[PDB]
Amino acid sequence: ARTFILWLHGLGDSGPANEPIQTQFKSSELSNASWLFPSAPFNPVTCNNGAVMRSWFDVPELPFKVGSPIDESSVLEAVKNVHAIIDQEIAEGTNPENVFICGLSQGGALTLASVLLYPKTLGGGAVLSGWVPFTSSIISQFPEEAKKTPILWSHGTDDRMVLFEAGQAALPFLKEAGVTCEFKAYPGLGHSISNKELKYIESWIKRRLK
Repeated sequence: ARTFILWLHGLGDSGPANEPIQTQFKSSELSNASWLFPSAPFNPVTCNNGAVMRSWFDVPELPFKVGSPIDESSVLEAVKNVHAIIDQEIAEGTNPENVFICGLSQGGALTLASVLLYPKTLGGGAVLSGWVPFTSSIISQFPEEAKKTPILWSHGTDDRMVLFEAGQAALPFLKEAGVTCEFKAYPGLGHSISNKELKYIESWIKRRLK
């Protein structure tokens, strides 16, 4: 069956820069999968004093701590673009439970928002070193089926760009929302992707495909 993996890059990065990630998923189950690595528009970014770069949504403050300010309206605009991608792939014949959304840092925050607001259950959302980009006021708007999408959250314990504490803060948020989240901490890892972290995501996607 057709598998679709949408990967969302982090702040200032691009889709093509991250496309080689797919070569790290060498299993026969995942080499069949269709990948998409979109690029965020060029936007001013508040944490960089308005400097323009590829950015999914405005980031008021980086490093991101528990309690850091967020721009909820801007995240919700970015979710619309992600949802258009997902809608198209499903309409073209892909089973929603074969759709996986992954992302790093800003892209992980967007992954979380996009999955939890999508009207259908998806295969899963993999957050790498992200943060929760809205407050608990949004939970009432999570569609019924979205709460059944599993989340795998990966975070380095030594991350000082998006504090590990901010990644841990997603867990009581997801529990309040009724969402199942596996949290995988990576000791000594900072704000980057490790191969062992990607290998675990692959195993998790394979298990979800069942």
